[PDB]
Amino acid sequence: KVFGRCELAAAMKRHGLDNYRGYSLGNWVCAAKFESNFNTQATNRNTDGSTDYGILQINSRWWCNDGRTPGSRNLCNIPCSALLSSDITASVNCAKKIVSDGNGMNAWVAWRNRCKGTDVQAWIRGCRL
Amino acid sequence: EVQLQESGPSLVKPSQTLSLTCSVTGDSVTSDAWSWIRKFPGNKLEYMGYISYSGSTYYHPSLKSRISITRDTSKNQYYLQLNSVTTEDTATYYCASWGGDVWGAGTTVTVSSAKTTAPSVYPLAPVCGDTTGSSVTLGCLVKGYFPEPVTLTWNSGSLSSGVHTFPAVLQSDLYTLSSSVTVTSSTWPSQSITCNVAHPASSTKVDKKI
Amino acid sequence: MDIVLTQSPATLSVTPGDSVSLSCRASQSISNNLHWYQQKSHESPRLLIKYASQSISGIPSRFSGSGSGTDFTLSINSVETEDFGMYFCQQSNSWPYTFGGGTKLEIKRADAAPTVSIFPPSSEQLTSGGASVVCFLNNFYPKDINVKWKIDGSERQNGVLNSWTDQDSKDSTYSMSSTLTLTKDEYERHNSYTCEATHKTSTSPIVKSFNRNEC
Repeated sequence: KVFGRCELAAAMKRHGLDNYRGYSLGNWVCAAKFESNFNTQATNRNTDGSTDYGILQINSRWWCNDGRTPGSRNLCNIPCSALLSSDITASVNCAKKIVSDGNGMNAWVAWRNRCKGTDVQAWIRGCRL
Repeated sequence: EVQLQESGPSLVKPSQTLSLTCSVTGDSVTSDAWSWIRKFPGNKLEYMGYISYSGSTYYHPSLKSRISITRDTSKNQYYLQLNSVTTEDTATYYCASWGGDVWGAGTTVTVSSAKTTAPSVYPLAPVCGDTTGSSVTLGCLVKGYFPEPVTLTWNSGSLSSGVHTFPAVLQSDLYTLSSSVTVTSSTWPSQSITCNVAHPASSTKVDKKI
Repeated sequence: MDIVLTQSPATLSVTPGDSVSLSCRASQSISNNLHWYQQKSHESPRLLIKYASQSISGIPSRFSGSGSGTDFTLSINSVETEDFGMYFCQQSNSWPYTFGGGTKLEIKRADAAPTVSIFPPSSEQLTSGGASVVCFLNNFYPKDINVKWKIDGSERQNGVLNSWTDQDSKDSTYSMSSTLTLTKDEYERHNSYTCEATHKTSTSPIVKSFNRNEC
Protein backbone atom coordinates (compact mmCIF):
# COMPACT_ATOMS: atom_id res chain seq x y z
CA LYS A 1 0.00 0.00 0.00
CA VAL A 2 0.93 3.65 -0.43
CA PHE A 3 0.80 5.58 2.85
CA GLY A 4 -0.33 9.15 3.19
CA ARG A 5 2.49 11.29 4.59
CA CYS A 6 0.77 11.96 7.91
CA GLU A 7 -0.76 8.49 8.02
CA LEU A 8 2.75 7.04 7.80
CA ALA A 9 4.14 9.42 10.43
CA ALA A 10 1.38 8.39 12.84
CA ALA A 11 2.21 4.74 12.16
CA MET A 12 5.94 5.36 12.54
CA LYS A 13 5.16 7.06 15.85
CA ARG A 14 3.07 4.11 16.99
CA HIS A 15 5.99 1.88 16.01
CA GLY A 16 8.40 3.88 18.17
CA LEU A 17 10.67 5.54 15.59
CA ASP A 18 10.24 9.06 16.97
CA ASN A 19 13.35 9.84 18.99
CA TYR A 20 14.68 6.30 18.56
CA ARG A 21 18.41 6.51 19.34
CA GLY A 22 18.43 10.27 18.78
CA TYR A 23 16.42 10.51 15.56
CA SER A 24 13.28 12.64 15.51
CA LEU A 25 10.21 11.33 13.67
CA GLY A 26 10.80 13.71 10.76
CA ASN A 27 14.00 11.92 9.76
CA TRP A 28 12.05 8.71 9.16
CA VAL A 29 9.19 10.36 7.32
CA CYS A 30 11.67 12.20 5.08
CA ALA A 31 13.66 9.01 4.43
CA ALA A 32 10.59 6.97 3.48
CA LYS A 33 9.45 9.75 1.15
CA PHE A 34 12.70 9.88 -0.83
CA GLU A 35 13.30 6.13 -0.71
CA SER A 36 9.88 4.89 -1.83
CA ASN A 37 7.32 7.70 -1.78
CA PHE A 38 5.63 5.91 1.14
CA ASN A 39 5.13 2.74 -0.92
CA THR A 40 5.41 -0.54 1.01
CA GLN A 41 5.55 -2.62 -2.19
CA ALA A 42 8.44 -0.66 -3.69
CA THR A 43 11.42 -2.67 -4.95
CA ASN A 44 14.60 -1.93 -6.90
CA ARG A 45 17.26 -4.30 -8.22
CA ASN A 46 20.95 -3.49 -7.94
CA THR A 47 24.04 -4.37 -9.97
CA ASP A 48 24.73 -7.33 -7.70
CA GLY A 49 21.96 -9.90 -7.31
CA SER A 50 20.47 -7.85 -4.45
CA THR A 51 17.19 -5.92 -4.27
CA ASP A 52 15.89 -3.08 -2.08
CA TYR A 53 12.54 -3.84 -0.46
CA GLY A 54 9.79 -1.83 1.16
CA ILE A 55 8.93 1.64 2.30
CA LEU A 56 12.56 2.06 3.42
CA GLN A 57 14.30 0.26 0.54
CA ILE A 58 16.23 -2.24 2.67
CA ASN A 59 18.90 -4.25 0.78
CA SER A 60 18.72 -8.03 0.42
CA ARG A 61 22.48 -8.57 0.45
CA TRP A 62 22.97 -7.57 4.08
CA TRP A 63 19.59 -7.17 5.78
CA CYS A 64 16.95 -9.62 4.55
CA ASN A 65 16.78 -12.95 2.76
CA ASP A 66 14.88 -13.54 -0.47
CA GLY A 67 16.46 -16.95 -1.00
CA ARG A 68 18.18 -15.77 -4.17
CA THR A 69 20.80 -13.13 -3.34
CA PRO A 70 24.54 -13.88 -3.58
CA GLY A 71 26.35 -13.31 -0.29
CA SER A 72 23.22 -12.79 1.80
CA ARG A 73 23.95 -12.01 5.44
CA ASN A 74 20.33 -11.57 6.52
CA LEU A 75 21.39 -9.29 9.40
CA CYS A 76 17.73 -8.58 10.15
CA ASN A 77 16.92 -12.31 10.21
CA ILE A 78 13.78 -11.75 8.15
CA PRO A 79 12.36 -12.73 4.76
CA CYS A 80 12.56 -9.78 2.40
CA SER A 81 8.85 -10.36 1.64
CA ALA A 82 8.02 -9.29 5.20
CA LEU A 83 9.31 -5.88 4.12
CA LEU A 84 6.62 -5.53 1.43
CA SER A 85 3.68 -5.91 3.81
CA SER A 86 1.03 -3.23 4.32
CA ASP A 87 1.98 -3.74 7.97
CA ILE A 88 5.24 -1.83 8.54
CA THR A 89 6.10 -3.78 11.71
CA ALA A 90 8.95 -5.69 10.07
CA SER A 91 10.45 -2.80 8.10
CA VAL A 92 10.62 -0.72 11.28
CA ASN A 93 12.20 -3.46 13.38
CA CYS A 94 14.90 -3.90 10.74
CA ALA A 95 15.40 -0.17 10.31
CA LYS A 96 15.98 0.07 14.06
CA LYS A 97 18.62 -2.65 13.83
CA ILE A 98 20.31 -0.86 10.95
CA VAL A 99 20.35 2.53 12.62
CA SER A 100 21.71 0.82 15.74
CA ASP A 101 25.05 0.37 13.99
CA GLY A 102 27.75 2.97 14.53
CA ASN A 103 27.02 4.99 11.38
CA GLY A 104 23.31 5.34 12.22
CA MET A 105 20.89 6.59 9.55
CA ASN A 106 23.87 7.26 7.29
CA ALA A 107 23.03 3.81 5.95
CA TRP A 108 20.33 5.34 3.75
CA VAL A 109 22.23 7.30 1.10
CA ALA A 110 18.98 9.08 0.18
CA TRP A 111 18.73 10.21 3.78
CA ARG A 112 22.17 11.82 3.82
CA ASN A 113 21.59 13.55 0.49
CA ARG A 114 18.09 14.93 1.05
CA CYS A 115 17.27 14.68 4.76
CA LYS A 116 20.46 14.70 6.83
CA GLY A 117 21.01 18.09 8.41
CA THR A 118 17.72 19.63 7.28
CA ASP A 119 14.68 20.87 9.17
CA VAL A 120 13.21 17.36 8.99
CA GLN A 121 10.57 18.34 11.55
CA ALA A 122 8.91 19.88 8.49
CA TRP A 123 7.82 16.41 7.42
CA ILE A 124 5.58 15.92 10.45
CA ARG A 125 4.77 19.62 10.55
CA GLY A 126 1.06 19.94 9.89
CA CYS A 127 0.13 16.41 10.87
CA ARG A 128 -2.36 15.97 13.69
CA LEU A 129 -0.53 13.05 15.30
CA GLU B 1 20.66 -23.55 15.50
CA VAL B 2 22.67 -20.51 16.58
CA GLN B 3 24.17 -21.10 20.03
CA LEU B 4 26.42 -19.11 22.38
CA GLN B 5 28.83 -20.17 25.10
CA GLU B 6 30.90 -18.09 27.52
CA SER B 7 34.31 -19.12 28.82
CA GLY B 8 37.15 -17.42 30.65
CA PRO B 9 38.86 -17.10 34.07
CA SER B 10 36.29 -17.47 36.83
CA LEU B 11 38.64 -15.66 39.21
CA VAL B 12 40.11 -12.18 38.74
CA LYS B 13 42.16 -10.20 41.25
CA PRO B 14 41.38 -6.56 42.13
CA SER B 15 42.97 -4.08 39.67
CA GLN B 16 43.56 -6.80 37.09
CA THR B 17 41.66 -7.47 33.87
CA LEU B 18 38.52 -9.54 33.45
CA SER B 19 38.52 -11.44 30.15
CA LEU B 20 35.69 -13.52 28.71
CA THR B 21 35.06 -15.29 25.41
CA CYS B 22 31.77 -16.03 23.65
CA SER B 23 31.93 -18.76 21.04
CA VAL B 24 29.29 -18.49 18.31
CA THR B 25 28.25 -21.81 16.78
CA GLY B 26 25.67 -22.68 14.14
CA ASP B 27 26.28 -19.36 12.43
CA SER B 28 28.85 -16.66 11.67
CA VAL B 29 29.78 -13.99 14.20
CA THR B 30 29.49 -11.54 11.30
CA SER B 31 25.85 -12.63 10.98
CA ASP B 32 24.56 -10.42 13.81
CA ALA B 33 25.45 -7.81 16.43
CA TRP B 34 26.39 -9.18 19.85
CA SER B 35 26.34 -8.11 23.48
CA TRP B 36 27.64 -8.64 26.99
CA ILE B 37 25.19 -8.42 29.88
CA ARG B 38 26.05 -8.91 33.56
CA LYS B 39 23.89 -9.79 36.55
CA PHE B 40 24.91 -8.42 39.96
CA PRO B 41 23.87 -10.20 43.25
CA GLY B 42 20.49 -8.55 43.82
CA ASN B 43 18.92 -9.31 40.44
CA LYS B 44 20.46 -6.13 39.05
CA LEU B 45 21.01 -6.37 35.31
CA GLU B 46 23.42 -4.19 33.37
CA TYR B 47 23.74 -4.03 29.59
CA MET B 48 27.52 -3.58 29.30
CA GLY B 49 27.63 -2.94 25.56
CA TYR B 50 27.46 -4.49 22.11
CA ILE B 51 29.51 -4.96 18.98
CA SER B 52 27.73 -4.58 15.65
CA TYR B 53 27.74 -6.88 12.64
CA SER B 54 30.23 -4.34 11.24
CA GLY B 55 32.63 -4.38 14.18
CA SER B 56 31.78 -0.93 15.53
CA THR B 57 31.00 -0.65 19.26
CA TYR B 58 28.70 0.89 21.85
CA TYR B 59 29.81 0.88 25.49
CA HIS B 60 27.76 1.57 28.62
CA PRO B 61 28.96 5.04 29.74
CA SER B 62 29.48 3.87 33.33
CA LEU B 63 32.05 1.44 31.90
CA LYS B 64 33.26 3.48 28.94
CA SER B 65 36.88 3.68 30.09
CA ARG B 66 37.48 0.14 31.32
CA ILE B 67 35.62 -1.84 28.67
CA SER B 68 36.66 -3.28 25.33
CA ILE B 69 34.64 -5.59 23.09
CA THR B 70 36.26 -7.26 20.08
CA ARG B 71 35.54 -10.10 17.67
CA ASP B 72 37.45 -12.68 15.67
CA THR B 73 35.87 -13.52 12.31
CA SER B 74 38.04 -16.60 11.78
CA LYS B 75 37.19 -18.31 15.06
CA ASN B 76 33.67 -16.92 15.21
CA GLN B 77 34.02 -15.57 18.73
CA TYR B 78 33.77 -12.11 20.27
CA TYR B 79 35.34 -10.97 23.51
CA LEU B 80 34.96 -8.83 26.59
CA GLN B 81 37.85 -7.07 28.34
CA LEU B 82 37.18 -5.11 31.56
CA ASN B 83 40.13 -3.43 33.30
CA SER B 84 40.85 -2.37 36.87
CA VAL B 85 38.16 -4.59 38.34
CA THR B 86 37.12 -4.38 41.98
CA THR B 87 34.97 -6.69 44.10
CA GLU B 88 31.96 -4.84 42.61
CA ASP B 89 32.56 -6.44 39.22
CA THR B 90 31.74 -9.84 40.74
CA ALA B 91 28.74 -11.08 38.74
CA THR B 92 27.27 -13.60 36.34
CA TYR B 93 28.26 -12.67 32.79
CA TYR B 94 26.21 -13.56 29.74
CA CYS B 95 26.73 -13.02 26.03
CA ALA B 96 23.69 -12.60 23.80
CA SER B 97 22.69 -11.60 20.30
CA TRP B 98 21.76 -7.93 19.97
CA GLY B 99 18.20 -9.10 19.33
CA GLY B 100 18.07 -10.99 22.60
CA ASP B 101 16.85 -14.16 20.89
CA VAL B 102 19.96 -16.16 21.77
CA TRP B 103 21.79 -16.35 25.10
CA GLY B 104 24.79 -18.25 26.41
CA ALA B 105 24.39 -20.18 29.68
CA GLY B 106 26.37 -17.43 31.39
CA THR B 107 29.47 -17.74 33.57
CA THR B 108 30.35 -16.35 37.00
CA VAL B 109 33.42 -14.16 37.38
CA THR B 110 34.53 -13.44 40.93
CA VAL B 111 36.90 -10.65 41.82
CA SER B 112 38.96 -11.38 44.93
CA SER B 113 42.54 -11.49 46.14
CA ALA B 114 41.83 -14.50 48.35
CA LYS B 115 43.97 -17.60 47.96
CA THR B 116 42.60 -21.15 47.79
CA THR B 117 41.66 -22.21 51.32
CA ALA B 118 40.26 -25.51 52.61
CA PRO B 119 37.17 -25.10 54.77
CA SER B 120 36.75 -25.75 58.48
CA VAL B 121 33.81 -28.09 59.06
CA TYR B 122 31.86 -27.62 62.30
CA PRO B 123 29.17 -29.91 63.77
CA LEU B 124 25.90 -28.26 64.78
CA ALA B 125 24.17 -30.11 67.62
CA PRO B 126 21.63 -29.04 70.26
CA VAL B 127 22.88 -27.57 73.54
CA CYS B 128 23.78 -30.53 75.80
CA GLY B 129 22.39 -33.01 73.29
CA ASP B 130 18.86 -32.12 74.40
CA THR B 131 16.19 -33.77 72.24
CA THR B 132 12.71 -32.28 72.54
CA GLY B 133 9.90 -32.79 70.05
CA SER B 134 9.20 -35.88 67.99
CA SER B 135 12.02 -34.80 65.69
CA VAL B 136 15.46 -33.21 65.86
CA THR B 137 17.50 -31.11 63.48
CA LEU B 138 21.29 -31.18 63.37
CA GLY B 139 23.63 -29.12 61.24
CA CYS B 140 26.99 -28.54 59.64
CA LEU B 141 28.75 -25.18 59.37
CA VAL B 142 31.30 -25.05 56.51
CA LYS B 143 33.47 -22.04 57.26
CA GLY B 144 36.23 -20.07 55.56
CA TYR B 145 36.87 -21.70 52.21
CA PHE B 146 37.86 -20.34 48.82
CA PRO B 147 36.91 -20.43 46.14
CA GLU B 148 33.48 -21.98 45.72
CA PRO B 149 32.14 -24.60 45.56
CA VAL B 150 32.01 -27.33 48.19
CA THR B 151 29.83 -30.41 48.03
CA LEU B 152 28.00 -31.39 51.19
CA THR B 153 26.25 -34.68 51.89
CA TRP B 154 24.90 -36.42 55.00
CA ASN B 155 25.93 -40.01 55.77
CA SER B 156 27.59 -40.26 52.36
CA GLY B 157 24.23 -39.72 50.69
CA SER B 158 22.17 -42.21 52.71
CA LEU B 159 20.46 -39.28 54.44
CA SER B 160 18.79 -37.15 51.78
CA SER B 161 15.36 -36.26 53.17
CA GLY B 162 14.75 -33.26 55.40
CA VAL B 163 17.90 -31.49 54.25
CA HIS B 164 18.36 -27.75 53.68
CA THR B 165 21.75 -26.69 52.33
CA PHE B 166 22.01 -22.92 52.06
CA PRO B 167 23.73 -20.67 49.49
CA ALA B 168 27.23 -19.71 50.61
CA VAL B 169 27.77 -16.15 51.80
CA LEU B 170 31.01 -14.18 51.72
CA GLN B 171 32.47 -13.81 55.20
CA SER B 172 35.77 -12.00 55.66
CA ASP B 173 36.84 -12.68 52.04
CA LEU B 174 36.03 -16.36 52.39
CA TYR B 175 32.84 -18.34 51.95
CA THR B 176 30.69 -19.89 54.64
CA LEU B 177 27.86 -22.32 54.12
CA SER B 178 25.57 -24.23 56.43
CA SER B 179 23.34 -27.26 56.09
CA SER B 180 20.51 -28.56 58.26
CA VAL B 181 19.11 -32.07 58.38
CA THR B 182 15.97 -33.07 60.25
CA VAL B 183 15.28 -36.61 61.46
CA THR B 184 12.90 -38.37 63.87
CA SER B 185 14.05 -38.44 67.51
CA SER B 186 14.14 -42.23 67.25
CA THR B 187 16.83 -41.74 64.60
CA TRP B 188 19.38 -39.65 66.48
CA PRO B 189 21.62 -40.19 68.39
CA SER B 190 20.70 -43.90 68.10
CA GLN B 191 22.15 -43.83 64.62
CA SER B 192 25.31 -42.02 63.66
CA ILE B 193 24.89 -38.90 61.51
CA THR B 194 27.85 -37.55 59.60
CA CYS B 195 28.49 -34.48 57.51
CA ASN B 196 30.69 -35.05 54.42
CA VAL B 197 32.31 -32.01 52.82
CA ALA B 198 34.46 -31.95 49.71
CA HIS B 199 36.36 -28.93 48.41
CA PRO B 200 37.94 -29.86 45.02
CA ALA B 201 40.02 -26.68 44.68
CA SER B 202 41.93 -27.56 47.85
CA SER B 203 41.90 -31.33 47.27
CA THR B 204 40.01 -31.84 50.51
CA LYS B 205 37.23 -34.00 51.89
CA VAL B 206 36.32 -34.15 55.55
CA ASP B 207 33.75 -36.09 57.53
CA LYS B 208 32.28 -34.69 60.72
CA LYS B 209 30.18 -36.91 62.93
CA ILE B 210 27.60 -34.91 64.86
CA MET C 1 20.23 10.90 32.68
CA ASP C 2 20.07 7.20 31.82
CA ILE C 3 16.52 5.90 31.58
CA VAL C 4 15.23 4.37 34.79
CA LEU C 5 12.75 1.50 34.66
CA THR C 6 10.66 0.84 37.75
CA GLN C 7 8.90 -2.49 38.09
CA SER C 8 6.09 -3.27 40.53
CA PRO C 9 5.26 -5.08 42.58
CA ALA C 10 8.69 -6.29 43.69
CA THR C 11 7.22 -9.76 44.20
CA LEU C 12 3.94 -11.43 43.26
CA SER C 13 2.54 -14.68 44.68
CA VAL C 14 -0.12 -16.47 42.66
CA THR C 15 -1.68 -19.88 42.14
CA PRO C 16 -1.23 -21.64 38.79
CA GLY C 17 -4.35 -20.91 36.76
CA ASP C 18 -4.72 -17.28 37.83
CA SER C 19 -3.86 -14.33 35.61
CA VAL C 20 -1.38 -11.61 36.48
CA SER C 21 -0.30 -8.19 35.21
CA LEU C 22 3.25 -6.95 35.71
CA SER C 23 4.10 -3.24 35.56
CA CYS C 24 7.13 -1.36 34.22
CA ARG C 25 7.41 2.42 34.16
CA ALA C 26 10.10 4.42 32.38
CA SER C 27 11.44 7.71 33.76
CA GLN C 28 11.26 9.04 30.18
CA SER C 29 9.08 8.19 27.18
CA ILE C 30 10.45 5.29 25.13
CA SER C 31 7.49 4.82 22.78
CA ASN C 32 7.30 1.07 22.12
CA ASN C 33 10.96 0.28 22.72
CA LEU C 34 10.40 -1.83 25.81
CA HIS C 35 11.11 -5.58 25.91
CA TRP C 36 10.11 -8.29 28.40
CA TYR C 37 12.38 -11.03 29.68
CA GLN C 38 11.80 -14.08 31.87
CA GLN C 39 14.59 -15.67 33.90
CA LYS C 40 14.07 -18.85 35.85
CA SER C 41 16.47 -19.96 38.58
CA HIS C 42 19.71 -21.42 37.26
CA GLU C 43 18.75 -20.33 33.75
CA SER C 44 19.66 -17.46 31.44
CA PRO C 45 17.08 -14.76 30.53
CA ARG C 46 14.56 -15.47 27.76
CA LEU C 47 12.93 -12.81 25.56
CA LEU C 48 9.12 -13.04 25.77
CA ILE C 49 7.80 -9.83 24.20
CA LYS C 50 9.59 -7.36 21.93
CA TYR C 51 8.78 -3.71 21.24
CA ALA C 52 6.12 -3.53 23.95
CA SER C 53 3.55 -5.85 22.36
CA GLN C 54 4.98 -7.86 19.47
CA SER C 55 4.83 -11.61 19.98
CA ILE C 56 7.82 -13.88 19.49
CA SER C 57 7.12 -16.96 17.39
CA GLY C 58 7.61 -19.82 19.82
CA ILE C 59 6.53 -18.09 23.00
CA PRO C 60 3.29 -19.45 24.60
CA SER C 61 0.20 -17.36 23.76
CA ARG C 62 -0.64 -16.76 27.44
CA PHE C 63 2.11 -14.10 27.41
CA SER C 64 1.21 -10.67 25.98
CA GLY C 65 2.30 -7.07 26.45
CA SER C 66 0.73 -3.63 26.17
CA GLY C 67 1.35 0.05 26.74
CA SER C 68 3.49 2.78 25.21
CA GLY C 69 5.38 5.88 26.28
CA THR C 70 6.22 5.33 29.96
CA ASP C 71 3.61 2.79 31.05
CA PHE C 72 3.93 -0.85 30.02
CA THR C 73 2.34 -4.07 31.17
CA LEU C 74 3.20 -7.73 30.77
CA SER C 75 0.19 -10.01 31.07
CA ILE C 76 0.11 -13.73 31.70
CA ASN C 77 -3.28 -15.28 30.94
CA SER C 78 -3.45 -18.14 33.44
CA VAL C 79 0.03 -18.51 34.88
CA GLU C 80 1.32 -22.05 34.44
CA THR C 81 3.42 -24.15 36.79
CA GLU C 82 6.56 -23.54 34.73
CA ASP C 83 6.06 -19.76 34.68
CA PHE C 84 7.52 -18.93 38.10
CA GLY C 85 10.68 -16.87 38.39
CA MET C 86 11.96 -13.38 37.56
CA TYR C 87 10.54 -10.95 35.00
CA PHE C 88 12.49 -7.92 33.78
CA CYS C 89 11.69 -5.14 31.33
CA GLN C 90 14.41 -3.49 29.25
CA GLN C 91 14.44 -0.39 27.02
CA SER C 92 16.35 0.02 23.76
CA ASN C 93 15.16 3.52 22.95
CA SER C 94 18.27 5.29 24.16
CA TRP C 95 21.84 4.27 24.85
CA PRO C 96 22.68 2.88 27.30
CA TYR C 97 20.03 0.15 27.27
CA THR C 98 18.74 -0.28 30.83
CA PHE C 99 16.79 -2.94 32.75
CA GLY C 100 14.05 -2.60 35.36
CA GLY C 101 14.69 -4.10 38.80
CA GLY C 102 12.46 -7.05 38.04
CA THR C 103 9.32 -8.61 39.47
CA LYS C 104 9.42 -12.04 41.07
CA LEU C 105 6.58 -14.48 40.36
CA GLU C 106 6.30 -16.92 43.26
CA ILE C 107 3.86 -19.71 44.07
CA LYS C 108 0.98 -19.07 46.44
CA ARG C 109 0.29 -21.63 49.17
CA ALA C 110 -1.02 -21.85 52.74
CA ASP C 111 0.85 -19.90 55.45
CA ALA C 112 3.30 -21.95 57.51
CA ALA C 113 5.15 -21.07 60.71
CA PRO C 114 8.92 -21.57 60.60
CA THR C 115 10.60 -24.41 62.48
CA VAL C 116 13.37 -22.73 64.46
CA SER C 117 16.54 -24.41 65.72
CA ILE C 118 19.50 -22.75 67.45
CA PHE C 119 23.03 -24.13 67.78
CA PRO C 120 25.96 -23.09 69.95
CA PRO C 121 29.55 -22.88 68.71
CA SER C 122 31.15 -26.32 68.33
CA SER C 123 34.09 -27.24 70.58
CA GLU C 124 36.31 -27.44 67.51
CA GLN C 125 35.58 -23.87 66.42
CA LEU C 126 36.08 -22.54 69.95
CA THR C 127 39.49 -24.26 70.10
CA SER C 128 40.42 -22.37 66.94
CA GLY C 129 39.39 -19.12 68.60
CA GLY C 130 36.08 -18.56 66.82
CA ALA C 131 32.44 -18.70 67.90
CA SER C 132 29.49 -18.93 65.50
CA VAL C 133 25.93 -19.20 66.78
CA VAL C 134 23.58 -20.68 64.21
CA CYS C 135 19.83 -20.51 63.82
CA PHE C 136 17.78 -22.32 61.19
CA LEU C 137 14.26 -21.19 60.32
CA ASN C 138 12.82 -23.83 58.02
CA ASN C 139 9.80 -24.42 55.81
CA PHE C 140 7.85 -21.22 56.37
CA TYR C 141 5.48 -19.18 54.23
CA PRO C 142 5.16 -16.40 53.26
CA LYS C 143 8.77 -15.40 52.59
CA ASP C 144 8.79 -12.18 54.63
CA ILE C 145 10.26 -12.80 58.06
CA ASN C 146 12.36 -10.90 60.56
CA VAL C 147 15.15 -12.44 62.57
CA LYS C 148 16.60 -10.61 65.55
CA TRP C 149 19.57 -11.80 67.62
CA LYS C 150 19.93 -10.82 71.28
CA ILE C 151 22.92 -11.24 73.60
CA ASP C 152 22.17 -10.85 77.32
CA GLY C 153 18.93 -9.16 76.33
CA SER C 154 20.49 -6.66 73.94
CA GLU C 155 19.75 -6.74 70.23
CA ARG C 156 22.91 -7.58 68.27
CA GLN C 157 23.44 -6.67 64.62
CA ASN C 158 27.17 -6.77 63.89
CA GLY C 159 28.55 -10.21 63.07
CA VAL C 160 25.24 -11.44 61.64
CA LEU C 161 25.07 -13.12 58.22
CA ASN C 162 21.98 -14.62 56.64
CA SER C 163 21.33 -16.98 53.77
CA TRP C 164 17.97 -17.66 52.12
CA THR C 165 16.92 -20.62 49.98
CA ASP C 166 14.76 -20.12 46.89
CA GLN C 167 11.10 -21.15 47.12
CA ASP C 168 11.24 -24.86 47.96
CA SER C 169 10.50 -27.09 44.97
CA LYS C 170 9.11 -29.80 47.27
CA ASP C 171 6.46 -27.81 49.14
CA SER C 172 6.77 -24.19 47.98
CA THR C 173 7.91 -22.94 51.40
CA TYR C 174 11.05 -20.95 52.19
CA SER C 175 13.95 -21.52 54.58
CA MET C 176 16.83 -19.40 55.90
CA SER C 177 19.82 -19.63 58.20
CA SER C 178 21.09 -16.80 60.37
CA THR C 179 24.60 -16.97 61.79
CA LEU C 180 26.05 -14.76 64.50
CA THR C 181 29.86 -14.90 64.48
CA LEU C 182 32.00 -13.71 67.38
CA THR C 183 35.51 -14.41 68.63
CA LYS C 184 35.87 -17.04 71.35
CA ASP C 185 36.65 -14.24 73.82
CA GLU C 186 33.52 -12.25 72.97
CA TYR C 187 31.37 -15.37 73.14
CA GLU C 188 32.67 -16.33 76.56
CA ARG C 189 31.99 -12.81 77.87
CA HIS C 190 28.21 -13.25 77.62
CA ASN C 191 25.55 -15.72 78.72
CA SER C 192 22.18 -15.72 76.94
CA TYR C 193 22.05 -16.09 73.16
CA THR C 194 18.70 -15.66 71.46
CA CYS C 195 17.38 -16.10 67.94
CA GLU C 196 13.99 -14.42 67.69
CA ALA C 197 11.80 -14.84 64.63
CA THR C 198 8.91 -12.57 63.73
CA HIS C 199 6.62 -14.07 61.10
CA LYS C 200 3.04 -13.48 59.95
CA THR C 201 1.93 -16.81 61.42
CA SER C 202 1.84 -15.31 64.94
CA THR C 203 1.80 -11.99 66.78
CA SER C 204 4.28 -13.26 69.35
CA PRO C 205 7.77 -13.97 67.96
CA ILE C 206 9.26 -17.47 68.04
CA VAL C 207 12.14 -17.46 70.52
CA LYS C 208 14.97 -20.00 70.60
CA SER C 209 17.69 -19.35 73.16
CA PHE C 210 20.32 -20.96 75.37
CA ASN C 211 22.64 -19.92 78.21
CA ARG C 212 26.33 -20.70 78.54
CA ASN C 213 26.22 -20.80 82.35
CA GLU C 214 24.50 -24.15 81.81
CA CYS C 215 25.55 -26.74 79.22
